[PDB]
Amino acid sequence: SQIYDRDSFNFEIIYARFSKFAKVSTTMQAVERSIVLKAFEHLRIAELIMPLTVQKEFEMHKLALTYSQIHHCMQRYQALPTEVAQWAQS
Amino acid sequence: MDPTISVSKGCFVYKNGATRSLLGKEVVQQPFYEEYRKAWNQINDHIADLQHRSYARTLEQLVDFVVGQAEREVLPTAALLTGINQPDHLSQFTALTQRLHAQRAAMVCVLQSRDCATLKAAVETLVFGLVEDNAEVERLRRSQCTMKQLKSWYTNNFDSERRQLVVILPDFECFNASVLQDLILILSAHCGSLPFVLVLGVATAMTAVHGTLPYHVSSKIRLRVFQTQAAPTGLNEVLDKVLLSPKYAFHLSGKTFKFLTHIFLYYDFSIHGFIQGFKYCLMEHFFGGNAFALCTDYSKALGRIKQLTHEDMETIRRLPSFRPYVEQICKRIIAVLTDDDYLKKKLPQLLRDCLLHFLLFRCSLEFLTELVGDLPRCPLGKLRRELYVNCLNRAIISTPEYKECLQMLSFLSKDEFVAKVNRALERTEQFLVEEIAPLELGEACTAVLRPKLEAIRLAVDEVVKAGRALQKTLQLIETQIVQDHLRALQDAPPIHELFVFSDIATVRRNIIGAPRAALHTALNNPHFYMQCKCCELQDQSLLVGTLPDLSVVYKLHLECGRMINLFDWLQAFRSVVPQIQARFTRAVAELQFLGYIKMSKRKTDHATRLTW
Amino acid sequence: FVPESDGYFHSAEHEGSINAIMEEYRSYFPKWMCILNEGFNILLYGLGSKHQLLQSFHREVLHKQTVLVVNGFFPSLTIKDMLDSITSDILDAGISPANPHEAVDMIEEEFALIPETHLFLIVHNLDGAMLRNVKAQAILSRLARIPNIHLLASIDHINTPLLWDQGKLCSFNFSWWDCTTMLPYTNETAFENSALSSMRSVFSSLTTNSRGIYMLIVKYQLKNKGMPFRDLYSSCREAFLVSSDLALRAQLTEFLDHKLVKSKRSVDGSEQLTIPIDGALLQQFLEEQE
Amino acid sequence: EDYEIWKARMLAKAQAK
Amino acid sequence: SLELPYYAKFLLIAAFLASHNAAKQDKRLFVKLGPKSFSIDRLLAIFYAILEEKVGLTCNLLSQISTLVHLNLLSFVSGEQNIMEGSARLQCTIGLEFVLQIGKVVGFNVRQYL
DNA sequence: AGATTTTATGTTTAGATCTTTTATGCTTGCTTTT
DNA sequence: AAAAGCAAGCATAAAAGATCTAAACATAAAATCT
Repeated sequence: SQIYDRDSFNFEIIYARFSKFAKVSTTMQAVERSIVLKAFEHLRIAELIMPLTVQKEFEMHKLALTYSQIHHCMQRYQALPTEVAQWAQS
Repeated sequence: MDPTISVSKGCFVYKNGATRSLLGKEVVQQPFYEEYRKAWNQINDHIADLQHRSYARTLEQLVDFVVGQAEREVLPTAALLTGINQPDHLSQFTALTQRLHAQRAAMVCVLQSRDCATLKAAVETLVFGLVEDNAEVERLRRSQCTMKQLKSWYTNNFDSERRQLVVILPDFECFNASVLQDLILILSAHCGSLPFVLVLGVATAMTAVHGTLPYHVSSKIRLRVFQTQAAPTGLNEVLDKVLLSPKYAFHLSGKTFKFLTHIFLYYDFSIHGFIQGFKYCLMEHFFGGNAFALCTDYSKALGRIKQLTHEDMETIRRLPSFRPYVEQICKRIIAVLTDDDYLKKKLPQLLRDCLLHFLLFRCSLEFLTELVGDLPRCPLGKLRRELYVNCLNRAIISTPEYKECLQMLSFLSKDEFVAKVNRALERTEQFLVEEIAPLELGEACTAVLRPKLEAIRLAVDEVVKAGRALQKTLQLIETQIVQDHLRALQDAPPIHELFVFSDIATVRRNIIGAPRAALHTALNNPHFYMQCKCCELQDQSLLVGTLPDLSVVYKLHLECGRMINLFDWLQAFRSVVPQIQARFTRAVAELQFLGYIKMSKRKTDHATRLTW
Repeated sequence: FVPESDGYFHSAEHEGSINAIMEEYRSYFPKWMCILNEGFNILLYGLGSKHQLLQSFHREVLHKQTVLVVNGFFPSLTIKDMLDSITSDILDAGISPANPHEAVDMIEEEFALIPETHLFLIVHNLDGAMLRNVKAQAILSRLARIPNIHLLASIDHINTPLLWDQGKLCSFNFSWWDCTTMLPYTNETAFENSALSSMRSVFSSLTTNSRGIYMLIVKYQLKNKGMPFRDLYSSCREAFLVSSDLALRAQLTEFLDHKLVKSKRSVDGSEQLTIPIDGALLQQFLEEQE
Repeated sequence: EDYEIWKARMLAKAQAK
Repeated sequence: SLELPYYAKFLLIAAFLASHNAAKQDKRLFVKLGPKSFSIDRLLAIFYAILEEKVGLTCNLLSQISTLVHLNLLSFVSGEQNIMEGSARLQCTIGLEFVLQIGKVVGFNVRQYL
């Protein structure tokens, strides 16, 4: 969202951006694509991600959060691994 | 016009005393209808017995799963990875309901996808199916069958005793996703109060189950996977145990056999369509006359010979194999071609000859298929059906593949060769004891075959107690089994046409439907159908001027591009041949009615072709 | 028929011959009776109209059995009409339930209650104008599944089996038969599914002020080779052809009803008044009015 | 070869034998 | 683990090439975001181009098209009401690895046409 | 003098209709690579 | 120079959104049977 200026995303784009971190994360190497897909559906049922109102893996979506809320989640989170805390800054 | 053609009504009752076996007694009392009904009832009951004996293991596992839930929140649920051939499995789910009702362990609703477009309709058909199923074991309106009424009914009935509430969902892939997830959440909400079990019918794979069930829905699922056997395995079991059984007197030819298996393996995995196509083959065979009612077991066949009239004698004379039988014979052929009673007295020898030849064909095939299909690269195929099609379609010894089988069997070491031939001998002897001895005309078949097997076993003992003897053993196997008892269908004993069915063209026409081929050859050359003395074309693109009016418009259509102006089309058709404009409008309207063109909407007086 | 994909990637004697063809298809009938007795359903897929052939089968062979003819080429038939026809007239069970599959369940129960009361079902054009949805074909396949109900049907469209999946094609236990008559599609195309003179005929019925209003639009169209509404309103108020705006809107509503004038609204909110006729014929029409 | 003319020719070959 | 008929396998890989290869590349591959929409005649053209055997257009082949649609192996992204009029648009809904497995069982190398 | 279909009536929900508005698509008109 | 490629333009049509209406469903008045 910060790069493309709040353009609508997709499960494939977000899984690719996550796997580019997961290949060097040295803790997230073991996840299956299906676990990331069920995590994306878990984001969708909390209405942290809302559909633009097509396959479930290709439906377009919108973030329902301001960036400041995610930034305060980054500080309020318990036992956050340092690799994710470094990846969040850049 | 016709009274049926009305501007107002669309349906026209012709009721004749309907309240709230089509043929007459001449056909049902004909012997060929009797033998056709007998052979069809035997074949259909044997195929149903094979399907039940293949399903029975998964049936016992599903019934044990339901009773194990009854011995005891998430709803327990059992995915059943069934095949692509969805219509066939209704008998499986019906057998599951029969077992669950016979044990008094559960009551079953069945939720078809047609009944559940919405969550309301799904809940109504579910509660209505459970209440009316319990009523049918030992009628509320569908507007009032609420889940609260299901709970009140279950408390009024079975709280004093626990019956499971099995909810079959046979077509899991056809459901709306939101209705199915809401229904799973509804059934999970009532667990503890109402014991639900949710068996499913997944035609594809478990990845579809993991895809259509989200994180929230699969949080309340405790599914177990059962697997139905594969459809080609069921086809191979039916083809080996039914269509190749010695006990049936009706055999398919190799072309018809390959055609029905080609429809199964290359188009649809429905066993039911293969069974209906075999039923059409059986009907097309047996409806040729009482001469084909001779095609039965030997005693009823002798009774049919003593029943016969004269048209049956004519149609046993007309069939092609009789002509070599006559020319390979003077007074005897005058008595055969005219006297009729001599042919009635000589029929039992020919019928016993044909039935004995087909029994020896099945026994020699049960020999040869192990010895050939154990080999690497398999020149003649593995199972009995491919060697059946190969030995019937053409003479086997003249084929290159038999030379390859003889070479690759000649290259064997002595121990595996003697073990292979001894395995073929033990398998053939077990088949001769198990399946040919109960059968009528099986004692004579065993008396023909058994000394030849003893001679092959003595050749095996000769190659055991002593390099070049393996070639003599192959020669004994060739000329006492392959040469004598495995002839090509043209070399079958005469009047074998009563027993085989080789007419593949009309049955391929009436089973395989190709409307586009008929429309193509009717719109290209009408002379193929009309058979006019003037309308023949030496080539299909000629466009002659005496053609029927749809064909000329269709050809001037075919010979150009996509978008077509109507006006130059009309000038070309007027150049080929007022009322001519009405004939062109009628032809364009018929050609639109067939779907070949369509009128443009954005551009007036134009047409686009839908074909390529 | 084995089509090539490059055409997509680059994109008298006749009466006697037709009578011999029809006599052969009439000779086929007892075989169809035995095939229908064995549970197969008949499907015809010829070129020409097969209405007279199925009518001859109903007339000569099914003269006493119960028969529900269904005209599938009818533009306005519904599957509710056919299920209501079976439920009300064949079984005397009243109106069918509003869910069609519930009606098929009811028909299956009531026909299970009565063996040897066969219902023949003749459907000219199973690919009909209102039977081309998947749901009506599912209803027809569920009806043809019944042992009591036998089905004969015609097929004409080239793309018909795109809506029959293997479940419907297994319920439709079809015995395909090439009944290629060469008869023209009269009745099938007679229905609704498949001009300066009309403008003069409607212009004759108009009153004098309506003639003046249409002549004003004709003069503006020939002068400009669609007029904004305000120019027509000012011209009519100058020529005293209208009393106020609403009567002019009623006259243009009448012209829209009789299709002399097409109204195309602009993005600015003004209404444009095109006359949908070429200007040579419009110039001839203006010369006709002089 | 049609069945009728074949049956007739075979009967002629028998009666001429 | 999805067992299929032979012509259903060729129809399914042809639908995958129709949804994965875009409309313009068929002219260069066969004359001899998301998955793309494709009309049924485009599917039949790619199927006849990759078949190299040329079976006739029987009822059973278009029945295989409709029953692949019913199993959610294909989908109706539009059209629906007019499948027969040629305005229908289908969309293949399977992954690449199942197509490579089908091309292993068949012997048709899918990756040449991608 | 009381129970039972029978019928006439009112309500409710699904479907037809009017209207705006928005969009992909059908065609056009250049536009541009091979 | 030939045929694939990007803005333009009206058009069927598709959503939609209110809106009105026809038929299915619940219900009451009433002849009918006891």
